[PDB]
Amino acid sequence: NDPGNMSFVKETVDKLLKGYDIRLRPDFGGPPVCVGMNIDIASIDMVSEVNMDYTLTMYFQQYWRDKRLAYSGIPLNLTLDNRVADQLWVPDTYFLNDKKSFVHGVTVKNRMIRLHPDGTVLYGLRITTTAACMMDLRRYPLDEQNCTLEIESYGYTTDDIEFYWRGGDKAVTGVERIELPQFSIVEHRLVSRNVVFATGAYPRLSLSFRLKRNIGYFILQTYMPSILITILSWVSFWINYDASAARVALGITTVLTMTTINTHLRETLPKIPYVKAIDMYLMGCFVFVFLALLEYAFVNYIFFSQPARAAAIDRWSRIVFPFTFSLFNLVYWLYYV
Amino acid sequence: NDPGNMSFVKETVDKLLKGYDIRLRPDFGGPPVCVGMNIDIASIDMVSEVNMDYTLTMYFQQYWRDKRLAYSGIPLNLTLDNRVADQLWVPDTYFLNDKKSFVHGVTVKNRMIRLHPDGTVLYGLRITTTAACMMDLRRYPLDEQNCTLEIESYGYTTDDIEFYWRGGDKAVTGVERIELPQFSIVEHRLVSRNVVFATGAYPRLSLSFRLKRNIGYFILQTYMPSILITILSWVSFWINYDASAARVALGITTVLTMTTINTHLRETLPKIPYVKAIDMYLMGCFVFVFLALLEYAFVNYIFFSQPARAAAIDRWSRIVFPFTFSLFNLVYWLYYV
Amino acid sequence: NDPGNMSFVKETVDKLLKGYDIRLRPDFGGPPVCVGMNIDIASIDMVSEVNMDYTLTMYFQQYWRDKRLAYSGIPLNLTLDNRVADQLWVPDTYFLNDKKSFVHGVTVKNRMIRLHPDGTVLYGLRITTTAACMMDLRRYPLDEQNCTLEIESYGYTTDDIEFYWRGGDKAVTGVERIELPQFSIVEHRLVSRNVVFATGAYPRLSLSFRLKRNIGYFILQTYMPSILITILSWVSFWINYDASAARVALGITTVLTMTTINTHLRETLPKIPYVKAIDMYLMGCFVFVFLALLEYAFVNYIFFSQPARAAAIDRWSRIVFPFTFSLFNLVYWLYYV
Amino acid sequence: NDPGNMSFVKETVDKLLKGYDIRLRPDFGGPPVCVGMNIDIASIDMVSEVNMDYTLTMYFQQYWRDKRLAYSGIPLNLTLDNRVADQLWVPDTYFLNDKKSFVHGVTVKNRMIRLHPDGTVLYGLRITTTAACMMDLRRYPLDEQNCTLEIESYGYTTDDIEFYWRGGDKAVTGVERIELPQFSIVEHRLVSRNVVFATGAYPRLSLSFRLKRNIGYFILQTYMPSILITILSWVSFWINYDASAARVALGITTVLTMTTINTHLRETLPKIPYVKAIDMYLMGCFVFVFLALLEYAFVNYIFFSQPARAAAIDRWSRIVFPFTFSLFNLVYWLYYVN
Amino acid sequence: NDPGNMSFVKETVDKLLKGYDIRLRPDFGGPPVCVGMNIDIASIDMVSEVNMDYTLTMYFQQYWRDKRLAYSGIPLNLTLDNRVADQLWVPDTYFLNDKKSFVHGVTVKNRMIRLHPDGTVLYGLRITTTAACMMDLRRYPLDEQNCTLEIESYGYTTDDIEFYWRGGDKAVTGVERIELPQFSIVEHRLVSRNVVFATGAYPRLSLSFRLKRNIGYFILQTYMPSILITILSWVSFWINYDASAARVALGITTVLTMTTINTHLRETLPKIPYVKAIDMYLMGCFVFVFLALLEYAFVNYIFFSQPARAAAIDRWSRIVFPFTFSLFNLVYWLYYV
Ligand SMILES: *[C@@H]1O[C@H](CO)[C@@H](O[C@@H]2O[C@H](CO)[C@@H](O[C@@H]3O[C@H](CO[C@H]4O[C@H](CO)[C@@H](O)[C@H](O)[C@@H]4O)[C@@H](O)[C@H](O[C@H]4O[C@H](CO)[C@@H](O)[C@H](O)[C@@H]4O)[C@@H]3O)[C@H](O)[C@H]2NC(C)=O)[C@H](O)[C@H]1NC(C)=O
Ligand SMILES: *[C@@H]1O[C@H](CO)[C@@H](O[C@@H]2O[C@H](CO)[C@@H](O[C@@H]3O[C@H](CO[C@H]4O[C@H](CO)[C@@H](O)[C@H](O)[C@@H]4O)[C@@H](O)[C@H](O[C@H]4O[C@H](CO)[C@@H](O)[C@H](O)[C@@H]4O)[C@@H]3O)[C@H](O)[C@H]2NC(C)=O)[C@H](O)[C@H]1NC(C)=O
Ligand SMILES: *[C@@H]1O[C@H](CO)[C@@H](O[C@@H]2O[C@H](CO)[C@@H](O[C@@H]3O[C@H](CO[C@H]4O[C@H](CO)[C@@H](O)[C@H](O)[C@@H]4O)[C@@H](O)[C@H](O[C@H]4O[C@H](CO)[C@@H](O)[C@H](O)[C@@H]4O)[C@@H]3O)[C@H](O)[C@H]2NC(C)=O)[C@H](O)[C@H]1NC(C)=O
Ligand SMILES: *[C@@H]1O[C@H](CO)[C@@H](O[C@@H]2O[C@H](CO)[C@@H](O[C@@H]3O[C@H](CO[C@H]4O[C@H](CO)[C@@H](O)[C@H](O)[C@@H]4O)[C@@H](O)[C@H](O[C@H]4O[C@H](CO)[C@@H](O)[C@H](O)[C@@H]4O)[C@@H]3O)[C@H](O)[C@H]2NC(C)=O)[C@H](O)[C@H]1NC(C)=O
Ligand SMILES: *[C@@H]1O[C@H](CO)[C@@H](O[C@@H]2O[C@H](CO)[C@@H](O[C@@H]3O[C@H](CO[C@H]4O[C@H](CO)[C@@H](O)[C@H](O)[C@@H]4O)[C@@H](O)[C@H](O[C@H]4O[C@H](CO)[C@@H](O)[C@H](O)[C@@H]4O)[C@@H]3O)[C@H](O)[C@H]2NC(C)=O)[C@H](O)[C@H]1NC(C)=O
Ligand SMILES: *[C@@H]1O[C@H](CO)[C@@H](O)[C@H](O)[C@H]1NC(C)=O
Ligand SMILES: *[C@@H]1O[C@H](CO)[C@@H](O)[C@H](O)[C@H]1NC(C)=O
Ligand SMILES: *[C@@H]1O[C@H](CO)[C@@H](O)[C@H](O)[C@H]1NC(C)=O
Ligand SMILES: NCCc1c[nH]cn1
Repeated sequence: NDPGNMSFVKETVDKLLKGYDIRLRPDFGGPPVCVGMNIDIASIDMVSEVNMDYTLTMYFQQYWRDKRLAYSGIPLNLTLDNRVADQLWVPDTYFLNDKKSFVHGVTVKNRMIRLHPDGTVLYGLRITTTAACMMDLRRYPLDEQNCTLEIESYGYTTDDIEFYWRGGDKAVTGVERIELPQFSIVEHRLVSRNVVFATGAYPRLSLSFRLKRNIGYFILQTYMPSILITILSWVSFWINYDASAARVALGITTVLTMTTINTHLRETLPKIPYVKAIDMYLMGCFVFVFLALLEYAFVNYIFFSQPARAAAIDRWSRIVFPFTFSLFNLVYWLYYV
Repeated sequence: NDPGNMSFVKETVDKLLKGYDIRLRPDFGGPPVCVGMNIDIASIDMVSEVNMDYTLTMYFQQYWRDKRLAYSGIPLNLTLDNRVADQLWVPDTYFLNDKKSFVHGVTVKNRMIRLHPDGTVLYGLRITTTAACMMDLRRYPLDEQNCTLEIESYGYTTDDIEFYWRGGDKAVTGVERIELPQFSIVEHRLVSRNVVFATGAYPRLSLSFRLKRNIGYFILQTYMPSILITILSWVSFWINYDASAARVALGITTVLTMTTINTHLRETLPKIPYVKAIDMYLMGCFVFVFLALLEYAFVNYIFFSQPARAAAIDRWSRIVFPFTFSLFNLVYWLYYV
Repeated sequence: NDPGNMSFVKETVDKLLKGYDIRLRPDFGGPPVCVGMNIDIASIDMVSEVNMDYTLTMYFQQYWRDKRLAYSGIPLNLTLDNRVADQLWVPDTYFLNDKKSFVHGVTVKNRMIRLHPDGTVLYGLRITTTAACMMDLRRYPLDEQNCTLEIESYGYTTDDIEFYWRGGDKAVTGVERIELPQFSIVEHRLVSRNVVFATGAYPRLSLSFRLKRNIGYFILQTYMPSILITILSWVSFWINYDASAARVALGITTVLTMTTINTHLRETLPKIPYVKAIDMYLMGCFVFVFLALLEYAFVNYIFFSQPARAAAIDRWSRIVFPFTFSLFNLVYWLYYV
Repeated sequence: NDPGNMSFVKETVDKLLKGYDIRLRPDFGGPPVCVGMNIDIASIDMVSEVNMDYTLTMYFQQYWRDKRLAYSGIPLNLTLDNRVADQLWVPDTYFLNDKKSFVHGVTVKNRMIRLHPDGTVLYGLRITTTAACMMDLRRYPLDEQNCTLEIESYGYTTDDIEFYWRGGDKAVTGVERIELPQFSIVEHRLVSRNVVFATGAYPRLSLSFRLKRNIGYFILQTYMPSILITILSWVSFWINYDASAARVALGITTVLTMTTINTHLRETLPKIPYVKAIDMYLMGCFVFVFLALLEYAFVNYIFFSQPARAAAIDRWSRIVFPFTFSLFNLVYWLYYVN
Repeated sequence: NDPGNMSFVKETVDKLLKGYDIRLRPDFGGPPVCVGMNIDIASIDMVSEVNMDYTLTMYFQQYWRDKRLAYSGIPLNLTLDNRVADQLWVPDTYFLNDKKSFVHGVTVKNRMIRLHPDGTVLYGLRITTTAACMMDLRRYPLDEQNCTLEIESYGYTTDDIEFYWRGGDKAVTGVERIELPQFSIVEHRLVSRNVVFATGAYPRLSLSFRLKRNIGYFILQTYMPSILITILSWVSFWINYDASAARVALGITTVLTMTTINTHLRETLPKIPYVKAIDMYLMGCFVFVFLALLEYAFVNYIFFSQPARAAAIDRWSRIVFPFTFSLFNLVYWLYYV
């Protein structure tokens, strides 16, 4: 009668667990059990471009109804100890694209079981998962990624279980509080659907983030040095061929600086082995400075033979190099932006 | 009845544990159980800006009152084996902002259970937690950080549990004994409050450390070599332009060495979106040495056509550049201090 | 009586598990039990030549028949909770060449047990296995690797268990969706056989992939700088010996640059006991630039004595060096392709 | 009565464990139980100054007495399976300053339980632990570190348990067999004491090692190249100002080599706020070579008008610079070595 | 009562485990129980000089006799489930020199229990271990290490347990199939003896391998570039002395390149007190490329005094330096053989 009688509550719980078979899902052999899901994103730790995965920490909550656990005489929600979850049936929900996930267990396992008078069960966990995400890095470092978290029942088909987001589009909270330095979250989407494998149908939930990479750091750290080196190489064009030490020194310095910058950036860039926009841009700048040095060498060679042709070639190079470089850069930016 | 009669003590313990339902909190269905907490910090192992987290080892102790475990006739504090914690109810206290924490287990699980005659239980653990601490590296390496550890009940709301520091501001000890190689703990604070989530009000305790970095390592590591390289670049001014090869070689060598040093230091430093103060200083030094190189090239360009103007430019620069660098350093050390 | 009667299903399951011995294989002492295996490869996480291993995430399903588990009266397939797998006999199937393999356990253990009216048992796991694939890196980065996953029975010989691929060549799915940055899957094969060891004959199932390495990344990042530096070294032949000092620098620069590139590529692959194709190409480029510098030094040695021979040597080199390098590139790209 | 009656031995053991309570220490409520501890060190895997900790593998053995486990009629010592250790009370011994530790469990858990007729229990555990050792590197690489392993009971106070080294100073063996490539173990000390916390008094056993670093590697790695380069830098003084190219080359090469040595030193190093001995030495060498180059530049600036001034400066420097550098080296070695 | 009757075999197995005490070794209080051992080495994953340890995967089989498990009427070798190993007595065999080892547990724990009519028990495991191996790196990389694996009884003395190699020198197989990229296994040895500790005599088995390293990788990696840089230093001798800029640039570049190579090589191995062969050779190469610069400076010092003597000593240097360097290489490669 009185809710304060802990012996009465113990009797009720023992009656609920009396003859309770954890091997059988609720409504076994009947209608599928509907499971609602909530995700409270604590934070996103890292977004690894090298491994193409991201670490996500979240409060994952599942909401279902098992009439076997329905009780009476206690007008309260029984917030039981987490250990009782080992004595109850819980959905075999897993993440399709995770690689290494775990449940935090300090001080105790971060697990919560709440029972309601109508038999409703709420089961909460705190989970850190490293979810894989295939990244299209052709547009790097101006790409926009779409990283997904897929949630699926491992063993129960759609005839036995039906996932759905609990709360419409509000099923996932805390996205706006995510503090990602390198990336910025633009839009998150919730999808509920079914899939069909050789063993039958399966429910599926999907949480998708669209990450827009910040561009200021890359512009201020990778493109401007190469542009400055190209302009410095062009500086040697406007020095007379009477003395060769100045122009040779300028060309050598430009080549060495460009090579060292390329190597240094490659040592602080993702090691994914395929072509990127930044690599093409740097290689184009390298080709431009190499062509400038070639033209200076040819002019120096022919100066002792044909001064008039040397002057004409120098003037035409002064005409061609800047406009050609600007055309190349503008078409590159239009192609990528 | 005597303590020497270990059979009597065993019978008392067995009677305490008989009919003890671990799935219900003390005073279940009634007022919340007040839980006091003590933290005895052993050491802060590391504070990493790459992962933006700090590793902390501590003794975490929880004091609470459980009338079910009250015993009479034995006026002694019963220090039981840690395994008895598997037969007792314990709070589901967890850390809000950790990433990978564990309880040490050599030679046994570092766990302590102490019962008291009035029915009060003390439960102690030794926990090494890697708590995530978002850092504002804007003023690096002259930054001041504030790293917090949050303690919260996972399942039970404020109606079922309440937290408080046991000892006021003296609850957390061992802070002054912490030996951080690269930081100094200016202050620590203790906060007790209640937060609100969709499932209700939850108790919350906060332990905050304000850290200040030590500048000596970076002063003797990055700043002084850069200043020395800048002075070496200046040295070329005091060489006559008749032997231009020596000055050109010195300028090229200084530029290449400064670039290599800056690239290596950048490789050592982590990756953040904005620009660190150390990066700004290195950029300024490289700008100064590059401008010195370009100024010498400009002078040597018209060295013979207008020798008087070249000599005047060199004599002006020999005073202008040190004054400009001193002004830049004054602005730098005034803005960040 | 009713198919949806949970009590009836519980009684049937209890009778199935009552008197069931988990220490004895089905039809113990009789004909061997046949196990049919399906593999659904979700993704290949990474392939590493440093450790010579590949990470594989898959759904591994085993099919067998245990007449002790046959039940009647329920015309449905029982999808039991994964925790029932501990109460049944499961094959001792392991992977012969795995290093660190584990079964995912979030939120629950990624395990599925399905019983059928005729005693048929389907047992599915989600396994992330780091399989050791010995690699031949002689042709690297133009290599074509053959990586296999071996499946064997540990304790039971061919007299107690037999393996076959359920579904023939369609047993292993998901290969078409595998996305590898550095590799492209060419073909996958399934092999079933028996292997003889000192303890008897054991079943063996081999799943082999042939992987082909993409070459665009290495062409853009490694070969192009080498070719450009070699051409820059050639440039010196078009400069008269009157700038003998400056020419030195140019030649020096190339070698210096080459050395830097070599360092950039030094920490890329482990210590193979032979010569990789990329290392051979870099050695060839270094030899070419070194020989160009030696030729210039020889020219400078006799420049004062026999200038006509010096000019003749320069003219000969202008044709020999590009021709020899083109011949070397032709033979290299014919040998490795 | 027959020892070979394995059924009789099983019955005796079951009777010993019948009604046995693992939640109560031996002689609960009476005198504190005395635990004698032995340690057999197998190897110190590594000592890292980056994390300031050392990895240690040992054979931590404990010795106590529990009259509840006293058996009669069998004049033998019962070496039981390790699993029976889960059925007996064991001290809550832990290491005060360990970060990661574990008990090896291949092929079985490396755990040993031996029972004696009087009720005495011997409990062996093969343990690998990474113990944190705070290091003062202000004298690196001449430093002599002191790394301690602490052992303490967790829950029981001194009123419930007491710790003592079994065998006196010979409790810990195998220290001489440790061969650290970098350090050398000068001495090991054993301390038994009691500490006080807000929860009462606790026993404490300290095993301390004094590690003396070997300077042989560093001298032939860092000090010698810097000394050689600084001595080489004096050659620029002997060569007259007329051959300016060679002097410029010597100055540039000395500066570049010193800078590269400094960068390599900073490559293999942890982060500390103070100044280490080798760091100060490299800073001094760099200052000396930089001053030599600056002096040469000044001479080249003024030699165009006063060749006698340049000659006098060179002659004075050829004595001042070596004398100053030797004085700096001598004072450095006096300040650090002794 | 045929062997195919699973009920009879279950009864026999239950009878064997009826009253079996896992806390007592076979023949307790009597003669020691012999335990033969077999090792089937699958692979040696790595041999790292950084940590002075090597990884090893092997099938470890222990073969002994337990008369309490003797059964009759079933003329078959009972291959039981792996979990039955938790209900038997197994030796406490451990590895003396291992650092961290484990038994693979996918899909089940790799563990085989086989019983024979005469009570003989065969117990097999698949173990991956990290065995410590102190390496004498004085002659790196021309060294020849001897790495051992020690097998011992943790608790039982020679009075209770006597180890031996089952099958003599054939007790270890799979040695000839070991694939080490950097090492070649010259020989392996098996030793059986007894070792006296404070608690008495313990049986001991030793499995030793002698590994010889391969030199081609280091010949192509470091020695060849060092020799090339030494010849590059030699280049400056075959040049007219008046070309100060060329020789200065050559000397500076050679010194910088040699120092860069040495620095990029120093990080391979930890701070071993002794000096490796590589270190001695690199120091010698640096000495030669430094004496080249010193000789050039010495010539430039007496350039004004006796230019004829300058040319003569330049020719003598041309004669000497290659000969002295050849002598150095000859003695170096003769000592390390
Ligand atoms: C990152 O990339 C993933 C794909 O890899 C994107 O995921 C897709 O998201 C879109 C929505 O943005 C999904 O489209 C929607 O799918 C719903 C489910 O479809 C299933 O169920 C229906 C029946 O209910 C079947 O007919 C169908 O075949 C599927 O089995 C639909 O209900 C939605 O319909 C809505 O739009 C259509 C028009 O497109 C209207 O006609 C409808 O009336 C309705 O308004 C819709 O089609 C898509 O399914 C997702 N695919 C996958 C594989 O997940 C992420 O969106 C992307 N990230 C971001 C931020 O966009
Ligand atoms: C690192 O950064 C964190 C924040 O990110 C700082 O933490 C904050 O610390 C301050 C105190 O320094 C906290 O402010 C205090 O909050 C208490 C709790 O407030 C709740 O409860 C009260 C009722 O008890 C409600 O009224 C209130 O709405 C909340 O629900 C207050 O009790 C404290 O009151 C004190 O100040 C007020 C005036 O402001 C006085 O009137 C009071 O008498 C009393 O003195 C106080 O307001 C703050 O909540 C913390 N924030 C977080 C997020 O934890 C760390 O301090 C910082 N590190 C360092 C070293 O400073
Ligand atoms: C990577 O490299 C591995 C080797 O290291 C390759 O694996 C081998 O692949 C070949 C096929 O290319 C396999 O050869 C096949 O073996 C089958 C099994 O033979 C066993 O059983 C039969 C009885 O059934 C015995 O007689 C025999 O001795 C063996 O004990 C055969 O059935 C195959 O023959 C079939 O096809 C041929 C035509 O190709 C027909 O003529 C036959 O009638 C029959 O239908 C065949 O001989 C070999 O066993 C594999 N070895 C291992 C260790 O796996 C991988 O293929 C390679 N990777 C890739 C992608 O190719
Ligand atoms: C690394 O650094 C640590 C310290 O940080 C060193 O450890 C110290 O070692 C010394 C011994 O070399 C210890 O000194 C001895 O302590 C004993 C225990 O003290 C307790 O008991 C006494 C009463 O007996 C109490 O008064 C005290 O408060 C403690 O409760 C003492 O019994 C010893 O006494 C001896 O010396 C005194 C004079 O000092 C004589 O009067 C006595 O008769 C007797 O001869 C002694 O004092 C010291 O306690 C240790 N400190 C710590 C913190 O453990 C390591 O030795 C060092 N590493 C190396 C390799 O040296
Ligand atoms: C890597 O390095 C290890 C050592 O660290 C080498 O291992 C040694 O191997 C040799 C054999 O090659 C071992 O020598 C043998 O020791 C056995 C055990 O000796 C104990 O028992 C005997 C009595 O039986 C006592 O007298 C002795 O004191 C020990 O208590 C002996 O039984 C062997 O005797 C055999 O050879 C002798 C001749 O040498 C004959 O007279 C005998 O009849 C018999 O045939 C033998 O002496 C040595 O013990 C091993 N070392 C250790 C520490 O145990 C590895 O060999 C090496 N790797 C390689 C590839 O060589
Ligand atoms: C509380 O429950 C106990 C056990 O069922 C019962 O004996 C007792 O009477 C109950 N209290 C009241 C007030 O009924
Ligand atoms: C062993 O002890 C049991 C129990 O006392 C007894 O029944 C049996 O006869 C004894 N056997 C021998 C051989 O001593
Ligand atoms: C098989 O074993 C059962 C159980 O012991 C027994 O009843 C039956 O008779 C046996 N079968 C035969 C053919 O003996
Ligand atoms: N931290 C209490 C559990 C929770 C928070 N948000 C949602 N559920």
